[PDB]
Amino acid sequence: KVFGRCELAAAMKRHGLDNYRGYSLGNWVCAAKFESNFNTQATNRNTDGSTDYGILQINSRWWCNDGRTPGSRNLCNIPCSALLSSDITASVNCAKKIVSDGNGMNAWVAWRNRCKGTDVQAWIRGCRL
Repeated sequence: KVFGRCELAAAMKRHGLDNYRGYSLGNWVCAAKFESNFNTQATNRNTDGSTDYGILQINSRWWCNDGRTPGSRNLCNIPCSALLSSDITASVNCAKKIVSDGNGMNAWVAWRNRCKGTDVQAWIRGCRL
């Protein structure tokens, strides 16, 4: 499923991400934008041979099990394929574990390089939340 900007903002707000650990909603919407262009089905292979999955490109090196990433963990305790559902619940749950892991949203290189230090609240502008 490909979300609208405000459609994703509102689902992410419903699921508790607005200001989770101090990261306003616009941060999460900006991350989704540059990770997956709002597409729950997005997949991309990393150089180390892990793969990233879903709306927030959550990676199989640490967070989920894809059955093919040697020397990896599954700290979110889920199949990576669960991150590709039109229901964003598992993505959201697993991102709350990720963003509490000590590096915050810096865990997402794309947030660090694309969203960090920008006017991220522009990503929820005009949205009914």
